[PDB]
Amino acid sequence: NSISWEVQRFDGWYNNLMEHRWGSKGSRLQRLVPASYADGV
Amino acid sequence: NSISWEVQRFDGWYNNLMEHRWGSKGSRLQRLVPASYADGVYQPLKEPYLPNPRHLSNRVMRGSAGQPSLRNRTVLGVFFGYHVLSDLVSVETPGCPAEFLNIYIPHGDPVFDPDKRGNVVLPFQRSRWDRNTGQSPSNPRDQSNQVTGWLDGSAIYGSSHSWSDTLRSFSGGQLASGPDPAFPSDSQSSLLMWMAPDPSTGQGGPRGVYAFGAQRGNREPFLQALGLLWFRYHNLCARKLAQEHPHWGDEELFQHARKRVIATYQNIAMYEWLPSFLKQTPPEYPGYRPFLDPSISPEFVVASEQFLSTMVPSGVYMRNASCHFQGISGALRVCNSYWSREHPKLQRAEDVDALLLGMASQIAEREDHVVVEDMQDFWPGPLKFSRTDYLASCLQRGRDLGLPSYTKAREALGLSPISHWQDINPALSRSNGTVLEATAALYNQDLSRLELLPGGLLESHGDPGPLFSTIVLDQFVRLRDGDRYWFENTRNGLFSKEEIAEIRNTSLRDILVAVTNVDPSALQPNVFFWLAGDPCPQPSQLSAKGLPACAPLFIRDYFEGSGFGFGLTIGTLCCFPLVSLLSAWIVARLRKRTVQQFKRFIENYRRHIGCVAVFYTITGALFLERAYYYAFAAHHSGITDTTRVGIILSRGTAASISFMFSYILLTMCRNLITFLRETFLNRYIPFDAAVDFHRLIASTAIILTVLHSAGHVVNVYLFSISPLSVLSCLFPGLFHDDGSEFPQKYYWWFFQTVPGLTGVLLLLALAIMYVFASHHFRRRSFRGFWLTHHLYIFLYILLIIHGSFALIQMPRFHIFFLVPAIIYVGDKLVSLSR
Amino acid sequence: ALGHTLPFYTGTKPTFPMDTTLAVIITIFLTALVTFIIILPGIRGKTRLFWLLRVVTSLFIGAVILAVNFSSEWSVGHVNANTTYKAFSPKWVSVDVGLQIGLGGVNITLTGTPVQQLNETINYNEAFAWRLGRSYAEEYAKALEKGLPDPVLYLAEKFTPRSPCGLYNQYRLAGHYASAMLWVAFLCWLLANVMLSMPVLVYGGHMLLATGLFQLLALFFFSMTTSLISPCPLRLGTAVLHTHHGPAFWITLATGLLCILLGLVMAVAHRMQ
Amino acid sequence: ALGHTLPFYTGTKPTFPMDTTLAVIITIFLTALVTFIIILPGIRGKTRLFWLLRVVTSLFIGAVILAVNFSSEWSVGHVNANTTYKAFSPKWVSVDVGLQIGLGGVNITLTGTPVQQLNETINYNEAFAWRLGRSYAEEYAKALEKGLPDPVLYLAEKFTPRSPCGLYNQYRLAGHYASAMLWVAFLCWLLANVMLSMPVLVYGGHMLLATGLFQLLALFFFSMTTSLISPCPLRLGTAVLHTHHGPAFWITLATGLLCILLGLVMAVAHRMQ
Ligand SMILES: *[C@@H]1O[C@H](CO)[C@@H](O[C@@H]2O[C@H](CO)[C@@H](O[C@@H]3O[C@H](CO[C@H]4O[C@H](CO[C@H]5O[C@H](CO)[C@@H](O)[C@H](O)[C@@H]5O[C@H]5O[C@H](CO)[C@@H](O)[C@H](O)[C@@H]5O)[C@@H](O)[C@H](O[C@H]5O[C@H](CO)[C@@H](O)[C@H](O)[C@@H]5O[C@H]5O[C@H](CO)[C@@H](O)[C@H](O)[C@@H]5O)[C@@H]4O)[C@@H](O)[C@H](O[C@H]4O[C@H](CO)[C@@H](O)[C@H](O)[C@@H]4O[C@H]4O[C@H](CO)[C@@H](O)[C@H](O)[C@@H]4O[C@H]4O[C@H](CO)[C@@H](O)[C@H](O)[C@@H]4O)[C@@H]3O)[C@H](O)[C@H]2NC(C)=O)[C@H](O)[C@H]1NC(C)=O
Ligand SMILES: *[C@@H]1O[C@H](CO)[C@@H](O[C@@H]2O[C@H](CO)[C@@H](O[C@@H]3O[C@H](CO[C@H]4O[C@H](CO[C@H]5O[C@H](CO)[C@@H](O)[C@H](O)[C@@H]5O[C@H]5O[C@H](CO)[C@@H](O)[C@H](O)[C@@H]5O)[C@@H](O)[C@H](O[C@H]5O[C@H](CO)[C@@H](O)[C@H](O)[C@@H]5O[C@H]5O[C@H](CO)[C@@H](O)[C@H](O)[C@@H]5O)[C@@H]4O)[C@@H](O)[C@H](O[C@H]4O[C@H](CO)[C@@H](O)[C@H](O)[C@@H]4O[C@H]4O[C@H](CO)[C@@H](O)[C@H](O)[C@@H]4O[C@H]4O[C@H](CO)[C@@H](O)[C@H](O)[C@@H]4O)[C@@H]3O)[C@H](O)[C@H]2NC(C)=O)[C@H](O)[C@H]1NC(C)=O
Ligand code: HEC
Ligand code: HEC
Ligand SMILES: CCCCCCCCCCCC(=O)OC[C@H](COP(=O)(O)OCC[N+](C)(C)C)OC(=O)CCCCCCCCCCC
Ligand SMILES: CCCCCCCCCCCC(=O)OC[C@H](COP(=O)([O-])O)OC(=O)CCCCCCCCCCC
Ligand SMILES: *[C@@H]1O[C@H](CO)[C@@H](O)[C@H](O)[C@H]1NC(C)=O
Ligand SMILES: *[C@@H]1O[C@H](CO)[C@@H](O)[C@H](O)[C@H]1NC(C)=O
Ligand SMILES: *[C@@H]1O[C@H](CO)[C@@H](O)[C@H](O)[C@H]1NC(C)=O
Ligand SMILES: *[C@@H]1O[C@H](CO)[C@@H](O)[C@H](O)[C@H]1NC(C)=O
Ligand SMILES: *[C@@H]1O[C@H](CO)[C@@H](O)[C@H](O)[C@H]1NC(C)=O
Ligand SMILES: *[C@@H]1O[C@H](CO)[C@@H](O)[C@H](O)[C@H]1NC(C)=O
Ligand SMILES: *[C@@H]1O[C@H](CO)[C@@H](O)[C@H](O)[C@H]1NC(C)=O
Repeated sequence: NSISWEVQRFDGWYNNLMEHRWGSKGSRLQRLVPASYADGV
Repeated sequence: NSISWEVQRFDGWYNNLMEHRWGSKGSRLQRLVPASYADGVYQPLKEPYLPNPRHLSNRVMRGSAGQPSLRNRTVLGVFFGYHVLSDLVSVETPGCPAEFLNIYIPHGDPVFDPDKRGNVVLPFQRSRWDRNTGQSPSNPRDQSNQVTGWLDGSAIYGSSHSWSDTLRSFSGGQLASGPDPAFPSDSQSSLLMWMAPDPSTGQGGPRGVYAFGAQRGNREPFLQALGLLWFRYHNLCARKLAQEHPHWGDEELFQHARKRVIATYQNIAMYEWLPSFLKQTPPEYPGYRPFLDPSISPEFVVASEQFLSTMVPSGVYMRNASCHFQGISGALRVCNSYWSREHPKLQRAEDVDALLLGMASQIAEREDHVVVEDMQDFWPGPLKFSRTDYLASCLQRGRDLGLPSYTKAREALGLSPISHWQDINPALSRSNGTVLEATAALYNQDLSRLELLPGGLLESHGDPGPLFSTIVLDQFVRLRDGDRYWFENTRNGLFSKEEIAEIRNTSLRDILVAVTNVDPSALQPNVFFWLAGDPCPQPSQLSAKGLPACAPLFIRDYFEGSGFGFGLTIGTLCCFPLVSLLSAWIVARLRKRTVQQFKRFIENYRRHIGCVAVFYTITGALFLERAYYYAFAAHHSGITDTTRVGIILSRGTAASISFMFSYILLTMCRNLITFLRETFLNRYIPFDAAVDFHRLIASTAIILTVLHSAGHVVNVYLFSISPLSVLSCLFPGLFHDDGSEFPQKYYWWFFQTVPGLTGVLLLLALAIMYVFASHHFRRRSFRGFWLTHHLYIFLYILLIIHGSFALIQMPRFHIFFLVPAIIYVGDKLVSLSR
Repeated sequence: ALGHTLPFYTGTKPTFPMDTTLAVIITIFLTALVTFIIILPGIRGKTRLFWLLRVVTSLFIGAVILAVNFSSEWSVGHVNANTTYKAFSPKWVSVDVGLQIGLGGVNITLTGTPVQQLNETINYNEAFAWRLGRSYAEEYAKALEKGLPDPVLYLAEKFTPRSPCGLYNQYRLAGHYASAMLWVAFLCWLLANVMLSMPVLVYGGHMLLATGLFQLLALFFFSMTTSLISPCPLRLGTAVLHTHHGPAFWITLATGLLCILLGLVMAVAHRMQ
Repeated sequence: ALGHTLPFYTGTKPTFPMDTTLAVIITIFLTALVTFIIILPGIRGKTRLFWLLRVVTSLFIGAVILAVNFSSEWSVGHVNANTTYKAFSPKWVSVDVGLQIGLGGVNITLTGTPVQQLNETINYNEAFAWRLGRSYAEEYAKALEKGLPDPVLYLAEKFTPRSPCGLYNQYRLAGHYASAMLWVAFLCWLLANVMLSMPVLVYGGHMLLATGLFQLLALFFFSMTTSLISPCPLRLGTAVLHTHHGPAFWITLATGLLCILLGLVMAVAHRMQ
């Protein structure tokens, strides 16, 4: 028809060729410094 | 103690804070262009669509060997590059299930088909892949990397901790040595190294196969020399620390020498080899980028490793410490040195020093499409031939990995488009012009089909070329900036500011002078090039003239001398009844010295018909269930690719006789029968015919064990002519795939396995128990029948042992056997008090 | 055999044509029918028809009660649409999308109008189960990791737990209780055949009524879902997907009314004569 | 109860002190012993000791045959070392590492010398099983994803399939056949107690010998492993780990010799008087 591109998914999957789960909904938050908890976990 | 940093893991895990699995061993190869398979998932492009590999290797990549390099690169650089790539990527291990992508030799090839026949197929096996990627089109198949993708010295120490443990001596902080302290120890011989045979002699023992960190480090003496260099250098560093810190243990010395060796290796591999391979200096270190993805791409395996073959020479020199070349002609032929075991020229330490120096002062081959014959004709073959074609097996591996085309890869990387064939290489088109025409004719003038390897070689004139340089440089930049343990990342605590400078000012000549105690004036400052003033020039450019010829081809036959013994074993197993019959004969000889009638029959034996029908339908249901599973539902384990009719016929009858032999005791539960004889069940089941039913279940369960034994006689034959890389996939824990491909003999399956050896005893027990319990001998001697008929105890014992040692499936006979055995032994105990 | 190539058996590996748990039932009851046909010539000439009908209908009812339970054609839908196919491709395919909602799961079928369109073979048939021993969310996450075509995942997530259209809880509970009623009806059929063999006319004719009433109760339980999937949109491009009552619904209705009729006939014929 | 805070039950959740599949056996056989002690005053005064011993030893043997099977103390090792602890930390801990190799798996224990060292609690006890229904490789990969301390993973991968030290196949086969022999010995113990209740002296005294011989056969099967883990290094920093025969080995030896002695005594006392 008139849709001459690849329509973007709503849940963010398959946006990256190698890491399919990057940016998807329900995915981890990736921290910059190791976690500072009371017991380490 | 003295270890004030976080020691680096051997398998590459936990190098990144966020993605723990990046760089680890056994991880995916992450591609740059979406996979181009035949169906979109896992199926390679093939010969009707793309040209024939062996026919393509003869038209472009073929020529003489006296072609000097443009940049005067030396052979030491080529094989140092091979060593670095063994550190980074390894994708040559075949994977399960066994899949083949064979190479059909065209009719009349003067090498692999001299006596002109039709079908001279060279086997070729697809490599290992990731088990979460091969099913659906929006996630095509991804192969897995057998080593750690980091540049972490995973070729000196191993890609796991248990591997590195088998390399250490645990005394002095050193790696284990042999009788000569200048060579590793070849003691471990079972699951460490690659035991591939020597193609020129057939030797295949583990004697002379040194232990390195790379599983295939003994491929050539010239790749062995680099491993010996980096082994001696560790043993040299860990011996100077023990002189400065005499109170350190063994783990401190090892972990302090390993750190320095890895850092020196990284410095050289990044700032001295790469600027020579690409002729482009990489950009300076910006700092650790925790978010850069450092994964290895499948296109990097072609841009780096498969390209280096255009530079490998035909012979390699050996040199004195002061410009003397006659082996310390005296060159080593490369085709006669693959997987060499104990080379009579490389047995001392001075000899390996001479090899390294001669490689340092010898200019490599020109960087172009041509490849010497020692690789495209005489490469060590992994299956059935002992020789293969390296280029034809590199084209078949690109198709197996799902690599993009040349014009498609040249677009995803942002390079200018290309329209004609005379634009791949204008200089090549002006000088020769007869190679591009042959390639066009092979591809039917379809430039959009030219694949990655033939395109990147035609594009290379003096250097890797525009497409290969881009892939290589980007890959190495991502490996440096994405690694936490890079020796320049000042926030890992490995080195101080002065040690980083002292490492950044080290070269490969410094290491060749440390290990090989020669004056530094015997080498050139940059041993990756030989320029017009450096010491000890070549005698002459080394073509393939004067060198000894390559050892010819021979085909390996696994079932060579097993013809007579196989016939004897089968004939003996078929003569088991004919010896028990003779024993019974002599035992007896010595013991002496209209339709209305049809419906009448039906109405008489309604109950018999019903009972027999139920029994046989249950046995048929069991047979059909197993046959269904092995015919329609077991493809993930490629066992029906080896034996299809055999495994179905032998695994259906197994499940049916597991029932016939278990429920044959309910016909001899005498007290239970005599109690149920007077019950409402008597209207349905004729209990008067309970022995005639015994002889029916018994004489119909032997016709199935004959089919079982025959099916496994066929299987054992097909298991003794299949390669070891197939059996390793079929029966793990019983076979392991090392280099030497040879299966176990036929008599190993029959007399040195649990099922095979209990099966023969079961056949003998049945051959006696059935011949003596026959109406011709039971009527003539009851004592013989009564004594031999007690073999059912031995029979059920053997049947419980037989199914154990789960080879194809977990045992099930005890499930069939619990209930009837309990009923029978209870009825037997009841008949003991009375 | 003969080993001269690699692999030894070079051939396409087959696939089973139909559903397995239905072929098993058909073969079992055909085997029983063949056995009784073999026994038939051994019965008196008069009662041949009286035995043939009494065994054929009993077996047919027992087989339907068991095949309808494992069937997945209670509510079915079908449409022909042009949809996207996969990721990293701007290409569209022309397919025949379908839904098949059973009692403990749903089967989704994507099949091209030509099966070979993009150098691929589009003949999918995927199953996501919500039985008491399964988890729909883990199955959907696993079918999202392994990348199925786009419309399959769309229809598969319409039934996922905690979706704006609350189909999961309703279909799960209704399927659970309909399956329980069907198992009770099967037990009543077994007891009817037992208490009919030994001479008990009243109790057999009264267990047939239960065999029918529990099938009708299963219909009542499953019919509490049609008022829920009607407003939720199932648009696939330019085509809408409407689901109606499948064959298993009407088959259960027919055999339930048959069992009820037989029970009433037996009771009446036991009273007067 | 009382809900005035959040959560309602604010307290530390407990952990079971010992192994569960051993406490079950101990409680079962203590219950049986208590029952027979309750019945005891209802027996004649003379045969009180003859019943007490005959039931206590029979129960003890039956309990040992069953507890040794599920035990994990066939070959055990122990050492005190300073090792690394976790990733992204250059800190070392002082622990008590130990190995406990059973018949169908291995238990690895890391325990600090002070349990609280790095603001953590180091009291691990991890199990990796290689039974016929399990996969060691998947368990090791799952224990590598979830990040256990460094020495635990080292010792856990020493036993992994396809390691330079081939312990997997040997320990797997030896454990499989030793467990089979122990099950056969348990069956023989059951039959000995049955054929001793009803008066059969010969057959009871002959089943006790089998109960002993199958325990000794289990010892023979498992003792084919000690010649394999001896050369493979288990270095943990500055300390080496040596494994020897655990308590389950000697317990099986003792009860096997006891059963054999009882069988021989019964046979002899049946022959002469
Ligand atoms: C509802 O629904 C349900 C569901 O479905 C159903 O049920 C079902 O049914 C049926 C019957 O009919 C069935 O199913 C089926 O089956 C079949 C068989 O299976 C078997 O086989 C397989 C295969 O394999 C192979 O291949 C692969 C790839 O793919 C690989 O990887 C492997 O390795 C192999 O290979 C081999 O072979 C080949 C040949 O073939 C060769 O070539 C090579 O070389 C080699 O040799 C397998 O896979 C399987 O296995 C599996 O499973 C098992 C069991 O389960 C397991 O154990 C294993 O392990 C495996 O698993 C895995 O996976 C999974 C997933 O899948 C997961 O889960 C796990 O975990 C793992 O991972 C067996 O053995 C098959 O075939 C089929 O399939 C199909 O279909 C489906 C759906 O439809 C889908 O999904 C898939 O994918 C497929 O599809 C495809 O294909 C087709 C053809 O066939 C086509 O047509 C389509 O379209 C597609 O296509 C696509 O793709 C392709 C590729 O793939 C391409 O080519 C194209 O182009 C496109 O793209 C099925 O599955 C059964 O029985 C049942 N069940 C179940 C569960 O399934 C029911 O019925 C319903 N209902 C109603 C009422 O209706
Ligand atoms: C041999 O060996 C074997 C093995 O071990 C054995 O067996 C065993 O035994 C025992 C007895 O004694 C046992 O075990 C044990 O158990 C226990 C309990 O459990 C339970 O609980 C848990 C907990 O949870 C919690 O927490 C978590 C965290 O952690 C979270 O997440 C959750 O959520 C929760 O939370 C909650 O709570 C808390 C409190 O507590 C609070 O706070 C909060 O808030 C909340 O509320 C859990 O987890 C569990 O669960 C699980 O499991 C189940 C079953 O299995 C399942 O179902 C589920 O799901 C889960 O699972 C998961 O996970 C897993 C893993 O784990 C996987 O597999 C899956 O898949 C999933 O994912 C339950 O419920 C426990 O606790 C324990 O643990 C411990 O231990 C171990 C070993 O040792 C380890 O591993 C762990 O980790 C732990 O440890 C830790 O802790 C401790 C304390 O407790 C300490 O001491 C240590 O040291 C450590 O620590 C560390 O960490 C921590 C944290 O975590 C920190 O704090 C510190 O600092 C450090 O860092 C155990 O497990 C049982 O019974 C048995 N079995 C088994 C299987 O296990 C035997 O016995 C042997 N043998 C001989 C002869 O000896
Ligand atoms: C799987 C074992 C098994 C096979 C095979 C087997 N039998 Fe037997 N048979 C038994 C057992 C068990 C008994 C019971 C012996 C007893 O306890 O007295 C028995 C008893 C008999 C008896 C004794 C009947 C009596 O007077 O009590 C006859 C006759 C007999 N078998 C004939 C046969 C014949 C004929 C065959 C086949 C050619 C056959 N058996 C095969 C297990 C077997
Ligand atoms: C008396 C019957 C019998 C005879 C004779 C017999 N087998 Fe078997 N065999 C079985 C049964 C039953 C099984 C399946 C046991 C189970 O599933 O627990 C079996 C299974 C096997 C298995 C698979 C075992 C596994 O690990 O799953 C092999 C291999 C085998 N037999 C080989 C042979 C060979 C070779 C012979 C002789 C040439 C032979 N058998 C003769 C009954 C027999
Ligand atoms: C109680 C009164 C009778 C009850 C009978 C019905 C109970 C339910 C049956 C479940 C069976 C099943 O499901 O079989 C499953 C297996 C294979 O499984 P799969 O396809 O991989 O699994 C997925 C299951 N799907 C498809 C539903 C998702 O198929 C088979 O074995 C077929 C083998 C043929 C059996 C032969 C019997 C024929 C009679 C003998 C003629 C001489
Ligand atoms: C799928 C295959 C289709 C089969 C269709 C045709 C089946 C043909 C069966 C033939 C029956 C028959 O001719 O009878 C021969 C013998 C004779 O018994 P007898 O009364 O002469 O002692 O009787 C027997 O052989 C006995 C068999 C049944 C006996 C069942 C006895 C139960 C025993 C005790 C079990 C606990
Ligand atoms: C060079 O070789 C000659 C003879 O081959 C030998 O005498 C001389 O010692 C060698 N030079 C060195 C530095 O070893
Ligand atoms: C490396 O160190 C030496 C030692 O002093 C120094 O002379 C030289 O300039 C440094 N840099 C080089 C060799 O590039
Ligand atoms: C390369 O080597 C040759 C001799 O092998 C020499 O004549 C030439 O000068 C060298 N190249 C350069 C740039 O000096
Ligand atoms: C799919 O596209 C074709 C091409 O025009 C069109 O004829 C057809 O109607 C489309 N399908 C649907 C469901 O609209
Ligand atoms: C895909 O199919 C089209 C049309 O059938 C054909 O032109 C094209 O070559 C095919 N592509 C491959 C990779 O087979
Ligand atoms: C651990 O470190 C302490 C600190 O010196 C030392 O005393 C102890 O011996 C070390 N442990 C071992 C096993 O060496
Ligand atoms: C950890 O323990 C040390 C010593 O007990 C203490 O000084 C420190 O504050 C603790 N850290 C945390 C985060 O509790």
